[PDB]
Amino acid sequence: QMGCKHVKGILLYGPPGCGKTLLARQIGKMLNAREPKVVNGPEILNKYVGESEANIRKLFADAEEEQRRLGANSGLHIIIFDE
Amino acid sequence: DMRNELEEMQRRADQLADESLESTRRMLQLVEESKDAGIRTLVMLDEQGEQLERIEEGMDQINKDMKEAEKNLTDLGK
Ligand SMILES: Nc1ncnc2c1ncn2[C@@H]1O[C@H](COP(=O)(O)OP(=O)(O)OP(=O)(O)O)[C@@H](O)[C@H]1O
Repeated sequence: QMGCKHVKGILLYGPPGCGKTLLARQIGKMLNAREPKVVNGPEILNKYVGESEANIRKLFADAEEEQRRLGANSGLHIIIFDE
Repeated sequence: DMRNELEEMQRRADQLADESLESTRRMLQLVEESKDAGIRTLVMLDEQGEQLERIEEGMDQINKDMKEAEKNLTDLGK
């Protein structure tokens, strides 16, 4: 009825050793959904032309497929970018 | 301090094909046709061999009959 759309972004910053990765891990553990996908820093770079971008795009495949199939009766997908 | 350094990117040359899909299909079709022709030749050759084997017995029988008849006629004649 309100016609609102959900939020799809969180950023955490601060000095070292203050509880950021802990928050992300516990948030991932809290939600009843699929296992989160975690990226360990610059894991996406490749020596070939185009492969880095294919790697970034292969993260958003399950979400797109489920959105197309199940529409609004779909689960939640979590992606964590470290560093 | 105008000392620059670089990094490299790579590209893959197209694999060996894009000429293996026009002559290839024709080659396969011709191979299939040759296989069918060979099967037909097999069948015909087996039939011909059977017919030759059949002919042999009649040949031998006629030879024996003629020889025996000639010997009998000669024996009675003298
Ligand atoms: N608020 C907190 N409560 C309890 N333990 C904490 C807290 N903050 C940090 N810790 C402890 O410190 C450890 C390291 O903290 P954490 O992994 O969150 O560091 P960080 O903020 O990611 O730092 P960095 O910038 O180096 O990545 C945690 O595993 C936990 O044991």
